[PDB]
Amino acid sequence: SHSMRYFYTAVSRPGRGEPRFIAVGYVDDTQFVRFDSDAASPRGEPRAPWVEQEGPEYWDRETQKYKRQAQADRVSLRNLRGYYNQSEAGSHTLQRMYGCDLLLRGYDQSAYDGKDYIALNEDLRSWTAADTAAQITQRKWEAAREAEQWRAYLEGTCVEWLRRYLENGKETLQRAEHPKTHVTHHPVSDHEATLRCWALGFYPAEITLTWQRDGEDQTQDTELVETRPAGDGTFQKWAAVVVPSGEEQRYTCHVQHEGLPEPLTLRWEP
Amino acid sequence: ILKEPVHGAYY
Amino acid sequence: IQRTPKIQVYSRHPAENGKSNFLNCYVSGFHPSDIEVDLLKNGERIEKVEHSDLSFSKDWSFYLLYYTEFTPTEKDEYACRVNHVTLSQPKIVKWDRDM
Repeated sequence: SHSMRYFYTAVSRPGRGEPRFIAVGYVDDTQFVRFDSDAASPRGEPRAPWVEQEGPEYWDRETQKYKRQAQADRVSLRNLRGYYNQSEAGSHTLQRMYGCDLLLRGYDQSAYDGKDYIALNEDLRSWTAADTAAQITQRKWEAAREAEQWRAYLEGTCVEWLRRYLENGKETLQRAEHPKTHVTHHPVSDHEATLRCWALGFYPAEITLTWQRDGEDQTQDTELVETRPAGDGTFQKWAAVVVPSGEEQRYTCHVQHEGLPEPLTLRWEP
Repeated sequence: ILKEPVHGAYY
Repeated sequence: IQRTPKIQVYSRHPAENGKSNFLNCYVSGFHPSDIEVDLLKNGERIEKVEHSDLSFSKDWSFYLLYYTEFTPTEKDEYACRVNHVTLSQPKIVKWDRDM
């Protein structure tokens, strides 16, 4: 129902310098921080107004942790190249996602070259290694008793600061923006026509758009584009079906969203 | 805030 | 794993001819993260284009939003040009008012 999530991406660059490390932090679907090792003077930078008042000590401390994490991912990428016996000529990607839900559940999982590598179990006391290489990482983290640090961060630090962030940005983070919706109509032939159901300017991003014909789902016939950012912190989505011209009214668009007290039902309105 | 990078916690 | 990018070109607000808006090109679902994205006006690269910070989805595939301020007209054509290791040549997706 409320979550703080961090995303790491470390990409090795053979002969084009040291690896690039990019980190972003979100509360729900609102980014509040970024770090890019390729920036001039890399440092933690606010991306939401409700962290701009945290003070220089907060931000210098965040920046220092980002730089250390960048350094560590350089060693980890080379370590991973060793595990898989990979050439130094190719680029490789180390991804990490961790965070906490409201305290409902914490998580911390990693990926190497787009595939699951290692993940902290839901009990926050052990890991699931995806292959024999990740078992090396698993054995390392067990010897360093790393599960308790993550359990300490997720059950304490993560929720404490998530609650603080939600309070500072109460006016934007805790009010859903309902989708502004309408149905458009585009003839395809003299016998068919596309009905597109729009949902615009909504927050958070989670939404469900379904077309029904005589009240039954058209999931097999519906074109559903991915939910996309508007650029202003709100999101957009649409769903479309091609209908026999003259029976448009048999089709209903149903949108579910947090910002709506009840699911909406729309038809095309000539 | 960021999880503290602890020493030796490389992959 | 190599995932080819999905591309959506659209405006922040409904396109009103002669009124300022934002031209968006959302690339998502791709891997690895290296990607080149350009916004085109009448086939020509627009110079002042910003983009979001690199992030990824639950399946680990990346997404980026490239955007610039623009004032649409009835004659001007816009598009988004994307190159990726999964593409042999850059892919150009033209902007559509109704998508």
